[PDB]
Amino acid sequence: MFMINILSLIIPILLAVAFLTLVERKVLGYMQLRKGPNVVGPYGLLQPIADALKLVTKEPLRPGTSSISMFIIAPILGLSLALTMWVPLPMPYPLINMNLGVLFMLAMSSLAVYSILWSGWASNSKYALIGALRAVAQTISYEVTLAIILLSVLLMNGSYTLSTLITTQEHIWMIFTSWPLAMMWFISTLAETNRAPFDLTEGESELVSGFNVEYAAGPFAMFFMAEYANIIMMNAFTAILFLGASHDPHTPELYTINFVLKTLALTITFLWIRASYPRFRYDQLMHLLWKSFLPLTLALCMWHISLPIMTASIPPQS
Amino acid sequence: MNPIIYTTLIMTVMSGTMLVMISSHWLLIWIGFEMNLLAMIPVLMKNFNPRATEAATKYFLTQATASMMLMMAIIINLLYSGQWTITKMFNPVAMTMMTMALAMKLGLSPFHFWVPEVTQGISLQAGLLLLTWQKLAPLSVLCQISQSINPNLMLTMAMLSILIGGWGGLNQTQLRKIMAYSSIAHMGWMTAVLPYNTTMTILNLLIYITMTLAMFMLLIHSSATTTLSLSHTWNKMPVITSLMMVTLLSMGGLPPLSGFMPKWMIIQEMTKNESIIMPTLMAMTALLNLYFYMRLAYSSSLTMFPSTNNMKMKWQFEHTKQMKLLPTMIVLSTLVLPMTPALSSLN
Amino acid sequence: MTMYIAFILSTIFVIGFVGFSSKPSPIYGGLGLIVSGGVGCGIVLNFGGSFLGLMVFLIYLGGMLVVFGYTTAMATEMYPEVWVSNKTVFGAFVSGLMMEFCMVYYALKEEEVEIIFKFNGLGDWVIYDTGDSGFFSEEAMGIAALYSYGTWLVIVTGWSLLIGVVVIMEITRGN
Amino acid sequence: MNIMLTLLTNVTLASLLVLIAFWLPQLNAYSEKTSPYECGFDPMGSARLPFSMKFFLVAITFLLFDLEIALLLPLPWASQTNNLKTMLTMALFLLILLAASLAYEWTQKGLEWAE
Amino acid sequence: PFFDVQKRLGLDLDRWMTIQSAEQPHKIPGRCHAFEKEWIECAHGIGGIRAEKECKIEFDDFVECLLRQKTMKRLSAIKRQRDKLIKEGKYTPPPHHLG
Amino acid sequence: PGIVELPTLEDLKVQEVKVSSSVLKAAAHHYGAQCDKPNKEFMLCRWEEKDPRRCLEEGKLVNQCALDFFRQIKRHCAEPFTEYWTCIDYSGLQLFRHCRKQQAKFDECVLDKL
Amino acid sequence: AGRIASFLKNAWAKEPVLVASFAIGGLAIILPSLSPYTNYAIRINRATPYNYPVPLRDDGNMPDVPSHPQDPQGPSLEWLKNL
Amino acid sequence: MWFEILPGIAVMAACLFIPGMATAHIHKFTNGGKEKRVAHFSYQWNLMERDRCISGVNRYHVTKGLENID
Amino acid sequence: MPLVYMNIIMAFAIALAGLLMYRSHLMSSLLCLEGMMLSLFIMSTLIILNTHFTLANMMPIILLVFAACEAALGLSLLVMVSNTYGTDYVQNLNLLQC
Ligand SMILES: COC1=C(OC)C(=O)C(C/C=C(\C)CC/C=C(\C)CC/C=C(/C)CC/C=C(/C)CC/C=C(\C)CC/C=C(\C)CC/C=C(\C)CC/C=C(\C)CC/C=C(\C)CCC=C(C)C)=C(C)C1=O
Repeated sequence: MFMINILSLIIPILLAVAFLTLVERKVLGYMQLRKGPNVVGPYGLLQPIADALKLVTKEPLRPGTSSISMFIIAPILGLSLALTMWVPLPMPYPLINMNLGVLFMLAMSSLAVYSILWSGWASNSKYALIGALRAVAQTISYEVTLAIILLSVLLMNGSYTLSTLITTQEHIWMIFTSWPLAMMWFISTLAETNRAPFDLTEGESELVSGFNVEYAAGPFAMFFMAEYANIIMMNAFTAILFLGASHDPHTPELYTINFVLKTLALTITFLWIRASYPRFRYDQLMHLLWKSFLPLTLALCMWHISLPIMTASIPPQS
Repeated sequence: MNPIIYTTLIMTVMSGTMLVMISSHWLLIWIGFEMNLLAMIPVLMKNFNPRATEAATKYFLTQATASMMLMMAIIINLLYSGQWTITKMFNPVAMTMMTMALAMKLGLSPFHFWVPEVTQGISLQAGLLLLTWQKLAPLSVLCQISQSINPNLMLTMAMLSILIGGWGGLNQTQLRKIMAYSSIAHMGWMTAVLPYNTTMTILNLLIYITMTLAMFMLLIHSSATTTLSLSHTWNKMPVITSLMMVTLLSMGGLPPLSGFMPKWMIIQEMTKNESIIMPTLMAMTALLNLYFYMRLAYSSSLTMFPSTNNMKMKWQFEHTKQMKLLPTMIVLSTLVLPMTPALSSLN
Repeated sequence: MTMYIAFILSTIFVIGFVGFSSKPSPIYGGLGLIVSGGVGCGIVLNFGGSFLGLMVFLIYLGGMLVVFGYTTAMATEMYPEVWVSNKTVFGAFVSGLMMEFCMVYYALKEEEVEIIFKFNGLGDWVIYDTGDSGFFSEEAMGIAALYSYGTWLVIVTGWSLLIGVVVIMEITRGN
Repeated sequence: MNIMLTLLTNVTLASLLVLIAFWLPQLNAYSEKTSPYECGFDPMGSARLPFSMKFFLVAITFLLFDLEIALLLPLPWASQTNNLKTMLTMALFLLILLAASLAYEWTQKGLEWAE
Repeated sequence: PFFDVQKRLGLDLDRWMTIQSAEQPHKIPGRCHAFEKEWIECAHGIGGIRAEKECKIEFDDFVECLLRQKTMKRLSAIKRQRDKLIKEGKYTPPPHHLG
Repeated sequence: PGIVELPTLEDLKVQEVKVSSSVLKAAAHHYGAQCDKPNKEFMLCRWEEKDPRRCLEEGKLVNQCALDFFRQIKRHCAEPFTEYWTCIDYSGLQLFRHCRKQQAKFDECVLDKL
Repeated sequence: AGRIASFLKNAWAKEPVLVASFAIGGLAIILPSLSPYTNYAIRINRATPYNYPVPLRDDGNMPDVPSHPQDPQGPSLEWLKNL
Repeated sequence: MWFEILPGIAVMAACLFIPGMATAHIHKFTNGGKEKRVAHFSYQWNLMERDRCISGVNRYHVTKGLENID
Repeated sequence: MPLVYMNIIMAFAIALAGLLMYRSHLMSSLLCLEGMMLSLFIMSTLIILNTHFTLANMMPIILLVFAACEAALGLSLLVMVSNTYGTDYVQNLNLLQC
């Protein structure tokens, strides 16, 4: 009973991103007064399947100047990294009870960017190399704030174990004690996953592509499903870390229902901001983090090292 | 480079070397080397000439390789001993790995083809700081670990340094290049006596520091970098080059100038250890060092060289820079032989 | 088969180590380092060093990212090399694979290798020690004491890294 | 065991999707369908020549700053000590130099992106 | 130390990590705590020259505990001889070492 | 360079107490107070002698005193204890925080009956 | 006052983030010395028994060391319950 | 209208609900009802190993109460 | 001294050999430089974890702190040599032969 457990995670995950593409357009359309897909099946409940099946039957082709090996492995890197990252998430009981679950997700999420430029570099295209070089410095600069924000919040945890967030915010939501860090955490998640106040990684307006430059039916599907899966989690990680929920040890279903609802609400907000703001220019999104987010990031860090000491509220290590 | 950053950059170098000479933990010694390397690379390329970039580069790969080998030799010593203290190395391979690991920092054996052109490319100011200060740290480590040193390897390290340093200097015109080979020659002299009496290499270090200092800031005052450019200084500054004779003679060890004190005192110590053939050898091959010293002496003011008519208004102007301890450094670099027994202060 | 993953993981570490040490194109060198770096994190994790394992994972990944981020910036070749490409890199590569595969063969067939030091093949599971750790992981408390027992190391490390930002700008500024 | 089985399943699942990606859709290709995309007209010849960006200075400071976050990572277990005064002073000390490095990097052009 | 400022200035900078039997956090002893404790207590103030000849077995026990060079060699011979003896068929492992 | 005097197998044949970890975790505080004397003596032998081969008998006394503690609990408060340790065992982390009510039954039972 | 107030107001207008960050950064250092619960944090960390309280041999003349865990003499941390 | 959006959420919410329910139930099923014991530290693992040895059937979750001793 | 020690020690040798055989690239040279750092970090981690040298578990961390510090220095030096000479092959900087 572990292969069943793993396949009880992989299939629901890929189906979650599957219909997230439907709740994207059907939400995007309604926010821009459109109606979204409602033709393929009732209320569009079959449109992504029609999209997916086409994207595994229309002619794929490697670029003539491609690097075959790196061109093929990049979708492998994107998809496997996205799936493997959901592993330590503590939905009532986590699938894999890592002692350092937080550090694990930081490490692999820092790896999901090797896919974007290995794809860009191997594609041997001018828009590919531009988009690849845009994205790398975009993510790592946004990664410095990602690491410190996680540390400052988790100083009240006493450990990096994801299961302990359930116990930590048992009575009080964590956001009520770290809301200033919550704002930059949400923005950074918008930036690591490349949603659209900082979707410059794709850069469709100015770079036409960059998530998947010449990538076709299969590899394009991966680089999409590898980033829409990150959309659902980076809000599941936000939900688990900031907005805790009651967890009865005898009936975990209530926690799973509550946990799913918070991810759904957060994911809608990811789609909500996506159609309410313009595109950050490159220097602006770098200036926002290196010149406005980081100074507040370090300052609130020093606050959260001192805060438990001044209030004698050092959390238990175990 | 702004003046304030330059000072803190220097202080980091002195702190890095100081960390090496006070720490008892191997990791801290490695850290002191790492800080020394890190704060020095910007110093070399202070003026940003094209030459300095690869001059600083050749510094970096050589010393980083030396630092990494030093770290590895430390690790094996920890593996076989479980100790970080600088007492001795309990694995012969660990020691036989550090000698070259420290040697490339010192630049003694064929781990020396970095010293000449790193001196050449960089300015004269950092050249002085490179050839004098950067040797206290690696030598200090060698002095502490002097107990468990393979004498066969360490002696060969120095013997190779004296031969190459003397031989290489005979075919150099750029004053910085001849200084580097001459410094390499003195490298072997200090390191040859290392296994026997560590007090002696400290004495030779102190004398060599004064020699290299006094020689260099004389070159700074002369504002010369090649033999021909130095030649004209007789027309403008006769006393500087006349003083340069005595320092050149002292640097060659020609007594009763102070430069003999190391060469003399060292030879006395090793003959106490029944080493006779080798002491005779560096006595012989110190002469090729003396050769290009005299050629420098011949070309500077022992024979006045053709001048340049653009020197009139040069004589109309005096130096504004203010080298200090230069009058002092010449005194220690020329006449301290009557105070030879003062080496016991180091002991 | 699950006898002891230490050798298998360290073997991929060496084969990945062979790769970028053969001087490929710099971008392909990053891949060769990353596989070794990732599996190296696996080796330390298997030995109980959970924090240090993921520690080298996160830092290096960011470290090598800016490495080959730089190579495509100003160190790229107009016709990049590959694992096969030139015979020199081909020769340097295949030399590494045949070398390591010779030592492991020399390692696993007598179990009394005496190159430089002594190396006897009996299983890295053996050197483990019997004993509990209470309610704390030993490695985590060891690196936690840096702020209590290692105040001297914090000062020298902090000052050096601060100087590290000074040199980087000062070197790269120019003119 | 558990962690490696999960790692294996993900890469097999990803690789299988590639295999059905490049084999299930059959190919009718030529030399013009493999041409690099340049928004229509012919490329002038690029995508591998040195494309020098400007944030190299801040790209490399990220590497320096990423080492700061490595140094201050063990803080959750550092608070469980008996000498918090020393721990607090040192913990803020690393943050101060991290702030100081950023501030000095800021003042001397630094974060500004070269033109 | 070359110039021992720690001894003169009377403070500690790195004389807390240089050995395994020092005050570790929360009194977590090292593997070879006793072996090195005897070795250091053996050669304390005796000098390096006398230490390398007198406190020799204490170092050998400590260095062995660090690597288990001989002990693992002993185990290697036990398994190899057991393997050939079992393979030939002289004797078979007793039921306690099967389950 | 000598011999190793491993004790007789017979000496390592004392009664082996058989209760699951949750049972011991439930007894915990009450066990610690009412069984400290043999416990402290045995570990002092462990710390002083630094050799379990010289302290087997003190280990035996712990087992015998552990049995008497558990023999008394069955005779008097077997049911509430069985209710309590079952409630601890369900939790994956065995926290006393979730079974206060069953604890309240247990301690009052041994207070007014043992 | 005039020089300082003009500077603070001007910075509060152009660069609100920097004057903000310098505030919490400033408070993060100076209150922990002033606040009186810092000693409690030391006591809580000290009172946590990770290791065994190894018994010490009773040769008599140790009145303060208890002979049983329930004995009144010894370090009592009832303050934790009240706190 | 906006309520037509909800079917997009519902088929995702149920899909995201499965991993939480499946993992919770599989652990209970594979450990005899009780939650899977977590061992974040060696001491927790030591209890688990002693449970495996004591149970006889080599099952850590199979627990023996007072009735094992007598 | 089991075979894992052989693997990473022999690994560091090829890092030493790889560095000392500059073929045509400074960037690939720096790769081998940071390569050495893996084996040293990994071996050091194995040592102080096996020996339970808990207070010395900080040593691999401090290695990494001074590790990337050199790595930054190498690329920063590589910035100008490639900037003002075009490429990074270590053959075009022989102007200091005289
Ligand atoms: C600028 O900004 C931008 C964005 O955003 C910021 C964007 O978003 C976008 C994106 C654009 C839009 C949203 C606009 C509209 C476009 C779309 C909606 C495109 C749609 C794209 C798709 C890819 C469609 C997705 C839809 C669906 C329905 C996907 C459905 C999924 C599947 C069919 C697959 C599901 C998974 C399955 C079936 C897995 C099956 C697995 C198994 C059977 C088990 C496998 C494993 C094992 C057997 C393991 C055991 C095996 C072992 C051990 C083998 C061992 C072997 C050995 C050798 C040892 C753009 C362009 C953009 O410009």
